[PDB]
Amino acid sequence: PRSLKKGPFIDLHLLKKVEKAVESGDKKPLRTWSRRSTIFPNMIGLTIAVHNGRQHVPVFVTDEMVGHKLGEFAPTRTYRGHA
Amino acid sequence: ARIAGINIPDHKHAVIALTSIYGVGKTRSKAILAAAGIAEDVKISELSEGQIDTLRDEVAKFVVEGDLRREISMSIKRLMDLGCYRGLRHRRGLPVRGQRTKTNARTRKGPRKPIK
Amino acid sequence: AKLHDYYKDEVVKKLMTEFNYNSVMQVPRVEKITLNMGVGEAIADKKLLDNAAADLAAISGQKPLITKARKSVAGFKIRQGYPIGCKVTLRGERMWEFFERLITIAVPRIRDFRGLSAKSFDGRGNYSMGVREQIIFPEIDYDKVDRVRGLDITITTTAKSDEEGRALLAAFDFPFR
Amino acid sequence: IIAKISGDGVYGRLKFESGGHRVQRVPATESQGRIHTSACTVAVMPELPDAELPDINPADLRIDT
Amino acid sequence: MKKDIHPKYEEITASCSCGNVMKIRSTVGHDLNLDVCSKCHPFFTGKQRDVATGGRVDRFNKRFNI
Amino acid sequence: STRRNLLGSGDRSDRNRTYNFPQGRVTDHRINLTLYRLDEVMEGKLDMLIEPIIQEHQADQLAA
RNA sequence: UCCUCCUAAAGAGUAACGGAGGAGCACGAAGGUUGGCUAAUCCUGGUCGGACAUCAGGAGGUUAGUGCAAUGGCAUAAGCC
RNA sequence: ACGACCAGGGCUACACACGUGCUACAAUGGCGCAUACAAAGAGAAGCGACCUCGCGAGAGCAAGCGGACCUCAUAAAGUGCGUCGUAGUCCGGAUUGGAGUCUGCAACUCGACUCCAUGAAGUCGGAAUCGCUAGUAAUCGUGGAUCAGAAUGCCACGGUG
RNA sequence: UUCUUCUAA
RNA sequence: GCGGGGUUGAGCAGCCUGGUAGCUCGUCGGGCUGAAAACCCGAAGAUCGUCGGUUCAAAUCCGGCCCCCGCAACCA
Ligand SMILES: [Mg+2]
Ligand SMILES: [Mg+2]
Ligand SMILES: [Mg+2]
Ligand SMILES: [Mg+2]
Ligand SMILES: [Mg+2]
Ligand SMILES: [Mg+2]
Ligand SMILES: [Mg+2]
Ligand SMILES: [Mg+2]
Ligand SMILES: [Mg+2]
Ligand SMILES: [Mg+2]
Ligand SMILES: [Mg+2]
Ligand SMILES: [Mg+2]
Ligand SMILES: [Mg+2]
Ligand SMILES: [Mg+2]
Ligand SMILES: [Mg+2]
Ligand SMILES: [Mg+2]
Ligand SMILES: [Mg+2]
Ligand SMILES: [Mg+2]
Ligand SMILES: [Mg+2]
Ligand SMILES: [Mg+2]
Ligand SMILES: [Mg+2]
Ligand SMILES: [Mg+2]
Ligand SMILES: [Zn+2]
Repeated sequence: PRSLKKGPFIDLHLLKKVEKAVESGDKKPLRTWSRRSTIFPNMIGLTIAVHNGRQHVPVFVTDEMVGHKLGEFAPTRTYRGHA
Repeated sequence: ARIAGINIPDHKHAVIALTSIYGVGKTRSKAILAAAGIAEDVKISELSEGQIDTLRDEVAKFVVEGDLRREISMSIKRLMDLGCYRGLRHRRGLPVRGQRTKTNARTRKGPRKPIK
Repeated sequence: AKLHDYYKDEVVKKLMTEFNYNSVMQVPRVEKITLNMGVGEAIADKKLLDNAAADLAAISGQKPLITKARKSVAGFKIRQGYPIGCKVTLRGERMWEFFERLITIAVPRIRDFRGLSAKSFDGRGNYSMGVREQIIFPEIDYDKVDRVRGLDITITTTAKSDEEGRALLAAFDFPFR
Repeated sequence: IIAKISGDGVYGRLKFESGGHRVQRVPATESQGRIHTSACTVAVMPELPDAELPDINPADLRIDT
Repeated sequence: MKKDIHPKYEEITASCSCGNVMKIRSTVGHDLNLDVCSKCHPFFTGKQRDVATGGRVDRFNKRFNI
Repeated sequence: STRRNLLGSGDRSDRNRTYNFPQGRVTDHRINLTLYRLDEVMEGKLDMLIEPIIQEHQADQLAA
């Protein structure tokens, strides 16, 4: 996990989409390749799409997701079973 | 003989017999006995009830046998209902911390399951 | 008989108040507390039954009626006549002295106790519960025993409804919710 | 090996796999390292239905006692 | 009751860590010194503690300050 | 007498495909199809590689 | 060879290589008597308990029971201790 | 475009089979305090004392050294004393939940380490099979190259023997 | 004392 | 018409007065071998022919059946 003296990590181009989402009032999917971004409490209720190498999957950001990073909710290896 | 819900053994030394509580190991057991004044190399037999009743309030500061199994299970089921990566690792049966699953992930996956 | 003395001076006035009973004989009184250890794995030998009987003769101060199977079922490999579980029916003077020891001592000595239930009154006020281990009672010495027993406590009372047994036990501070 | 492949349009996709199938590979059974020319022969045939019960009809008969 | 079949039933002393000497009747016989009882069990204090549902933002803003 | 025509024989002479594992190609002597992608074929997907046979089989029938 | 039902036509009987099943035992109590008791099954609640042991009510009213086939019996019980 | 740039992803998957390894199953030991003895290397965007803070990983500040000078660096097994008394244990450490630190735009997929908790299998391993003739096998620690960080591998070095 | 075999460039 | 049989993939035991499944081979995983045999080692498998029934319980007991194996189907 990241240091606490640095603060949590989010990307600027995600931050200039969340504040755009809070202002102009949209339920639009914000598709974002930043899997490494810690969810901020203003991101709660934002339908944001997180890349998983191939496609985007909508992560409806619940309150219970604030500590965790966006890539935990967009799994990249699609596994079903060997038989 | 009885601390915090369970029946601690009576022949072991005090920093060893307290370890039976789900919630202390050896470092927190040395911190339980750090404020009860008890020398850490006495047995649970030949103690005092004035010492054992003092000893339970030391254990009552920290989270133990019944109360610790519930915060752990709430934290694991927190990951289940999120459906995060850590939650999928718990509800499939595979190791969560990113270990090897190609060879010898046996502690989560149980014994060997041959091809039918 | 402390709680029966406690029944006749505070419980009767409380239940006549909140239910508006006509007659004082209409109040729910408890009738019997039945202590079963149905030990179905006592078909192995006598000693899993006759010792578990004596673990209940310590809890309730009575020798238990070692009961037998009513019919024969074959999923359990028992026949009609095998002794399969011992019970104790407690009435009067030794009912309340048990019911004093139950709600005071034996209930807070349960490992991971968070409270009893309130959906456990068998439709007609008779509160039927059950405990997981026989050593919640101080009667059972922890050292001298060997097997994790378990009994189920069944309180039978003359409540016609279901809430009237739910309110009778709350008069004796019974740990529900 | 004979495998029945049950799916939609199996014969429309695998009727063009009839005939031989030559290989030229340095094999596993060859110990001098040389390369051998082998073959197999695949014959994809469809699932024709069963003949079913030919029930003799007592008007197509001629019974001589 | 019957004259033989029942065990020795005696009024005893049941003290606790809240000092409550309480005289019950029982088959234990000896002077009983309990550990927790109905007076000192946290069914009325600590059961609102032990659920630990918690909030997530109030934990997250606690770690640092913007 | 309908799988005898489909097999034909088993020798190296009556083939339809080859699989040259040194230079890694799958020819197809019905048309030409000398394409140098065999590890896509032998391991798996010939899904767009039965398809060129069907076009010239359609060309046997739309040119009728 | 014996027992039970039907064919047997409302007393008894009544045939067929007619339709159905049983018996060639058991029991020193499974007999005698006195005292007492009331079944199957299902819903609900309940430690391990599971569709089903035991336990607690309730429904139910003999669908249970009889050492066994079938019929006629049986609560005063012929059933159960 | 089979060339090229980028972003995220993959090489880190998991019904399983094998190879090479480390840590074990303990009493010739585990833990606790004390105390003795090395060799060989590395280092300037680097090695970083001392000092204060933190349970600890580490943080603040700042000497010294291109080094037989200063730093990394305390060698450990050992010896003395105490305890454990043959139990899945004061053996074992997997695994998991919190709570952290550091490196790095960035530790979710996937880093190492720390702290508290949890304490699986394992009680010396079937058929079989491997290494080794003397400072050897055995067991103990140390160092380096690679590297921002990331070894139980590799290449070196000594200690008991 | 038993102890077989190695297809085709 | 009367006997006997149906038991893992296959060839078969055992069903004993009902409480419970055995073998040879085949199969799986390792071992040996340059590799495949042979051999060594670890293994797993059954809803006991079908559908009813009687018993608390049926592979076993009873009744009917579908195949299969025999035997007898004759005096005219
Ligand atoms: Mg512990
Ligand atoms: Mg008549
Ligand atoms: Mg007549
Ligand atoms: Mg009789
Ligand atoms: Mg009578
Ligand atoms: Mg009689
Ligand atoms: Mg890239
Ligand atoms: Mg790789
Ligand atoms: Mg292995
Ligand atoms: Mg020692
Ligand atoms: Mg240890
Ligand atoms: Mg370095
Ligand atoms: Mg310090
Ligand atoms: Mg030492
Ligand atoms: Mg041992
Ligand atoms: Mg630890
Ligand atoms: Mg074990
Ligand atoms: Mg030599
Ligand atoms: Mg490095
Ligand atoms: Mg041959
Ligand atoms: Mg072989
Ligand atoms: Mg059977
Ligand atoms: Zn108290």
